[PDB]
Amino acid sequence: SAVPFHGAHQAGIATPVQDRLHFAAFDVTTEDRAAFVALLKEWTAAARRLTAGHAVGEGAYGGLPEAPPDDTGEALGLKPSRLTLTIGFGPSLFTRFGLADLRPEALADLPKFPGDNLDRARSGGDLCVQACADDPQVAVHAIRNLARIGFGKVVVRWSQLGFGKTSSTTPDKQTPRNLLGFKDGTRNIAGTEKDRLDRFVWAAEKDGTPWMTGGSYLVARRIRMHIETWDRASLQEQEDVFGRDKGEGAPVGKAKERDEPFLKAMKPDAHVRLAHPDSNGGATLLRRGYSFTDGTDGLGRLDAGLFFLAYQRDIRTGFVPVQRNLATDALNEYIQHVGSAVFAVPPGVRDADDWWGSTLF
Amino acid sequence: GSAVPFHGAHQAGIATPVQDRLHFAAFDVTTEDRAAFVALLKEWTAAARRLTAGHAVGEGAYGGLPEAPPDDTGEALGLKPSRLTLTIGFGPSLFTRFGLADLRPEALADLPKFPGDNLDRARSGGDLCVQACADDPQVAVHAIRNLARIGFGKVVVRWSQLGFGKTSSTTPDKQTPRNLLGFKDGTRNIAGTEKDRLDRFVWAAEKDGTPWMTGGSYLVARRIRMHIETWDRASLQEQEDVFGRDKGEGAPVGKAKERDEPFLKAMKPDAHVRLAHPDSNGGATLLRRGYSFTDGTDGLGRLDAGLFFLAYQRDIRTGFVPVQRNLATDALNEYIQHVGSAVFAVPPGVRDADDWWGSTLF
Ligand code: HEM
Ligand code: HEM
Repeated sequence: SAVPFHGAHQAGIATPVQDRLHFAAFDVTTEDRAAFVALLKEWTAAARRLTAGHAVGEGAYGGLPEAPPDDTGEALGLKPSRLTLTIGFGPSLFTRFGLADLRPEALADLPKFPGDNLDRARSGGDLCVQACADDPQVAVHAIRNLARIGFGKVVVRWSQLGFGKTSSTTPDKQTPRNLLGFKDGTRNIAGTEKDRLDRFVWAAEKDGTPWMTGGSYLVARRIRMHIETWDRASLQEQEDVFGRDKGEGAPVGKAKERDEPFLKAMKPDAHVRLAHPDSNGGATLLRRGYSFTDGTDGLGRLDAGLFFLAYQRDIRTGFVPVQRNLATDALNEYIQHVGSAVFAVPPGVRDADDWWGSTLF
Repeated sequence: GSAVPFHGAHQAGIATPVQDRLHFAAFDVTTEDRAAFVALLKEWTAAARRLTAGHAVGEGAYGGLPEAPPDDTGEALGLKPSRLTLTIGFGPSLFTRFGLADLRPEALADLPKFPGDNLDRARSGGDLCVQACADDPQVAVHAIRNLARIGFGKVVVRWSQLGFGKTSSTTPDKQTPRNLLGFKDGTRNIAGTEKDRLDRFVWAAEKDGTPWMTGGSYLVARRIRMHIETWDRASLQEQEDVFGRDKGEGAPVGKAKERDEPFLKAMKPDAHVRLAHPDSNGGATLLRRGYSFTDGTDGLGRLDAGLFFLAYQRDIRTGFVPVQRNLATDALNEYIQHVGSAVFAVPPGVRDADDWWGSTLF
């Protein structure tokens, strides 16, 4: 029903993946360090209430008639819904408050990549809040109300709703399918592998930035799918793109989805073969992305795709090498990166006295 | 996760209990060949039968001819029906084609201008629509996508709307949802079991004057933006005066329970419930079935939220038109703006495995 908010790491990275996503990036409007820290403390107090399913402050109602309610109220009567709130700090934050020398070296700016068509307005951001929950209205309410508490100190830069499986009807032991119809998530880091989390995901003290110990680095890519084109490709082109069959998700030449792949039996530019850690010196990622469908553009086409999210111990040794290796991906015919951002995700809130970003400020 | 039956005297997705998710699509017809269009309708009915039962369209999502693209795009494979319903409607601009002029119902009236109307002509109108409602949004998207695929060349998508969450109720025995303004929405609606209220207020009847419409309904859709910034700085008393009900329980002003009957004269003269209530509109009654939406930011540092409002009624001229006309002085107007609009005639149900969408019209 609820995920614990306190811990060594922030929840919502290695904790079980919830049904829905509302991702928002904020820009900071204050120059005042104190004002900003005060906001971080207020945000943490509100996150505590929200993740336990209570209203922020003095509730959505029953207060002074002459005052606006503390909480906007649209979550009353709903359950915590495994809601998690994960905050991240973007590179541009460290140009404020005199933090320029505390920017972690692992929070590297992404290269320009072949094919990039990055929409400036839907990229970047001084900080982000990732709201995950099984009920989309719980997630929205959270973002809605943090934006409200921050008004005059932050604004919403861009926002993205997303969805994965629906846990009210499908088994937790069944891989969800992306909007291209293929199983997505088969060969991923799972939250149970604390050994691979420690090696590939969490910032370690001796990494170079002590305030980030227990943190992680997040890469967000908004990836449009050319759906009508994909849907016109033969079943064989589709399976050739990935190196797995569509019905079962088995690596080509194999029988069950979870059979370990034989890379030489795949086409040289098949996605799985180019993404595999064996093709990238061991580089391994934790994918935690969500599908999106926003509507339709002015040409009739479905404005849909994958809001790709990756956690990694170092952006330099995680996302950049693998993405670089996709230069020739057969899938590139069918997708387009149109938004991008990177964030440093601080360690967890240890107890009821701690706050978001305490190690940095 | 059960299925909702597709056959009936009426189309599902109207009096049916309100599912969590919506994907709504308006289509324009790009063929002039009437026989082309009827075959479309027949092929779509057959896909619909599979889709509502949790089955793949045509010959399935895989295991077909390798050189050929699959019949079903496959992103619903291994998912339950999820109470998917598919409801089709014909917009007034459709009867300009195929020699249907004299068949347009009288009850499908174009809507007049309303004060404050700021209607985007792109996200308005449509030759026909499909309302897809499901508890899983992947299921709802998959249906729309596949329907539009089957219709490549005979129809294209003029505009769509996804509702991430319901703000309506047809089952008063279950909790009333809240809209993005924080109020319960749907308390005094028409319930799917109130058959006599549905017959009186929702289903078109034979003597109404358009026979092929017997058993159908008429749909009004309004895309309504909410000025949430303005709303969120209003006092709690102001928010309660706008509606006539308190925020917490959702009870009419001065009473204690959500479902106690509102006593209209204790509400402000311009309170929403006071003005929308049937007794203020000579009995006019609507079946509300709308959904919340949010379409990113506004590029001004704020979230972009609204309500995709849908009303089914027996006659547009006696349902939505008079009630919306009485809302000219509604206190709510200060916080909302109508920015999209369309009306549709929703035909009778597909009666059996041999029938098809629109058979009574064609
Ligand atoms: C629209 C965008 C994308 C789609 C539809 C897609 C799809 C898939 C599919 C179907 C699989 C096989 C099942 C699985 O293990 O998840 C896969 C695997 C994988 N993908 Fe992607 N992908 C996309 C973008 C990316 C990007 C941008 C990256 C990295 C920058 C990436 C990295 C990986 C990795 C590391 C694997 C696991 C490979 C293995 O170890 O077997 N993917 N992807
Ligand atoms: C953003 C726009 C709107 C919002 C937020 C909203 C909200 C509400 C709320 C909170 C109620 C009271 C609870 C209930 O009984 O359902 C209500 C009732 C009602 N509304 Fe609205 N509403 C909106 C637009 C409209 C429109 C456009 C119409 C008709 C054109 C309408 C017609 C009604 C009716 C008929 C009732 C039932 C009143 C009764 O008989 O007691 N509403 N609405």
